[PDB]
Amino acid sequence: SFPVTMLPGDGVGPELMHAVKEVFKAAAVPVEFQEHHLSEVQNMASEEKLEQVLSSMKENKVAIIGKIHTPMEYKGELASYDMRLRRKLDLFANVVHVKSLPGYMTRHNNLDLVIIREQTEGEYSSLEHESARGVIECLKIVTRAKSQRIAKFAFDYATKKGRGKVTAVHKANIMKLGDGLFLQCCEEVAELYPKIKFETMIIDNCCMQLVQNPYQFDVLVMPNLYGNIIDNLAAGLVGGAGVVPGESYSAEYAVFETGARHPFAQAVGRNIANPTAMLLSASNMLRHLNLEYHSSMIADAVKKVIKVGKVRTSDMGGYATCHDFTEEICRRVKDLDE
Amino acid sequence: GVQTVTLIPGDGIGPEISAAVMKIFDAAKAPIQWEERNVTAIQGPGGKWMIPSEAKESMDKNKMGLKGPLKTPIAAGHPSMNLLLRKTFDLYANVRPCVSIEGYKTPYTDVNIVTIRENTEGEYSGIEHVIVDGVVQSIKLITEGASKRIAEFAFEYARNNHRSNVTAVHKANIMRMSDGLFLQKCREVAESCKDIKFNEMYLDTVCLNMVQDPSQFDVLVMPNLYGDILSDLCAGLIGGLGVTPSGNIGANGVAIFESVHGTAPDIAGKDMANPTALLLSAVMMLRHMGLFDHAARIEAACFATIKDGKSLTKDLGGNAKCSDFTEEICRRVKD
Ligand SMILES: NC(=O)C1=CN([C@@H]2O[C@H](COP(=O)(O)OP(=O)(O)OC[C@H]3O[C@@H](n4cnc5c(N)ncnc54)[C@H](O)[C@@H]3O)[C@@H](O)[C@H]2O)C=CC1
Repeated sequence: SFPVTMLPGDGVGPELMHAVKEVFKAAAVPVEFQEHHLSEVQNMASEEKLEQVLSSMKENKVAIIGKIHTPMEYKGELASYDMRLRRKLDLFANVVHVKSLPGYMTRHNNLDLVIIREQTEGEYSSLEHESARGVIECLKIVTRAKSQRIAKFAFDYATKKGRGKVTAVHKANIMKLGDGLFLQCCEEVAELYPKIKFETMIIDNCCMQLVQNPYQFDVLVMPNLYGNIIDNLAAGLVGGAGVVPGESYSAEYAVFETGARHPFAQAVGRNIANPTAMLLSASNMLRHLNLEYHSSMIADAVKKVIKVGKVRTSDMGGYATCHDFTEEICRRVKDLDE
Repeated sequence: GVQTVTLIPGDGIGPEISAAVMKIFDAAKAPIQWEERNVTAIQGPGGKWMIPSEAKESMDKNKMGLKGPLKTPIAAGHPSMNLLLRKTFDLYANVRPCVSIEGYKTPYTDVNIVTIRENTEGEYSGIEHVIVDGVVQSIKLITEGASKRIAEFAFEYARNNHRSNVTAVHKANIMRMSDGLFLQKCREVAESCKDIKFNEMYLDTVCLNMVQDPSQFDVLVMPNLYGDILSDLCAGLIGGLGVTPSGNIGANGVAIFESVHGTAPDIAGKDMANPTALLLSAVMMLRHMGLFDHAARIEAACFATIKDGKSLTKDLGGNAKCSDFTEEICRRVKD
């Protein structure tokens, strides 16, 4: 009934993707997938391949994607096929869910925290032109129209997911004009939903507080200055790029991915990779499709196969393969019907 | 002899702690005199904001400084007092040591980490301007030169302070030119000395690999393109902002020592600050000044105080006044 654009990408990514579709098979989830097999390391890539992606996004309007692997030995990142895709969907608003999982102990347990960052400019507008013999210059852009966007999204997400506080992590102190503007917008939109606490934090301090006690926060909205760092810093509290889901929204789309996507996010081999991130992001995708029943089941299954402690991948402290950890989940998915 | 050194009280909990750290030196009778030189934002003739001439001639007379944190307005006034201060002295290196306090336990143990971050380029110094309505452009520039200058400092620090590894934190994935250069300058000096072992991690990986396990990191070197979000992160492993020191080492032995902990408005004038920051800051001064045994006396005093537990201040887990703290540490030193 329900088509979902699926982009495996490269890395261990295509393996996780499999796991999501195999677990969907176990649960009988009325989602059917169009895979777009797009990548630059394997040279299945052109913008005619991107167009086919967006011809897919027009219809289904909802897609789960991996990470496409930019070849940094020739290109950069703002010309990656991944940035070039992100663009075509006018994706903004990265949503990262930092939520510890009961039964995976860390130094930051029982944590519930969602990181909204602007995904269209800031570091991703880096213009770099050489000016001298060896003087590099770096030009970055901030816009009221892309910020009034990120905070309305943020607040509209706070209200929509039950959450009561919203912090705006900002560098007004030195970036008096770029992040002054961002604060001004945030402060502007902040009166409009008066059922929601709002507060501002200098970013410098916040990364200290984010690891001295993350429990003080709830919704964090920030401009894309400094990059995707804070997504990755928080995502360590909860046990890593193996478990922290992520989603990227549009005016009209929703791309569901992983929260922490650094280079060498999962530099594992055959098997031996965790699929908790993809799976917890699949169910979140499922919730978006209003298949809440099937979202409950997948989600509540793999939040418990990892509480019971019998199977565990490399990164969570355990020995099992990925095939083994995904096959453990099928068993407990197939049980949950009756 | 009896050396002298500039002192900027600072704003907010500047006086509280600068008084406190003055008095531990007093109590310990260290051969230091304090030349107090309030440096406030002062307009410039051409509009280029200068320094209070009091502090500008005073520092050249001592080539040394301990400083409280200065106040920068949220969106309404001076670019920053600290940035101008670091730049008009060419303190091209902001060393942030970051070690545990044996007696004060966190969720992290045995963390000895040092951030060597460059201090005069990148987002520190640049135009940010209004290009059209609702659109702002910012023009942060990095150089070939100071890149090399901090990446030499990196291996020199790791050479004096007997360090295993030096790792270059960079974001050459998303900023090819800017930070691709810096690596090249790191790479060049790292070949000069296989003495020190070297690598390159991307910034997002490190912040993740960090909250997971700060046992993999020795010295870190960074362009000032991502400010110091790492250095404040690492200041979450130790204890608090109240306990981390910081150093604006420069060339020719000039240096201003301050702490990461900032203006602290919440507890301004409330007498619940932490003097441990500005203190261990000044314990870098002495150890930078060659006064090694006033150093280990005062330093090891402040530790043994913290370990005893009966006077540790409000942000450390005890209702204890910044004053009563500073005299348990004072009394502790004297015998
Ligand atoms: N070294 C410098 O020049 C710095 C200057 N600043 C400026 O000063 C103001 C400070 O802003 P914030 O970042 O919010 O303040 P801050 O970074 O000094 O943080 C103080 C807050 O953090 C805690 N804290 C920090 N240091 C503490 C200490 N020594 N003892 C007890 N608690 C401590 C308290 O909870 C307090 O509310 C800003 O305008 C900022 O630009 C901020 C950081 C460094």
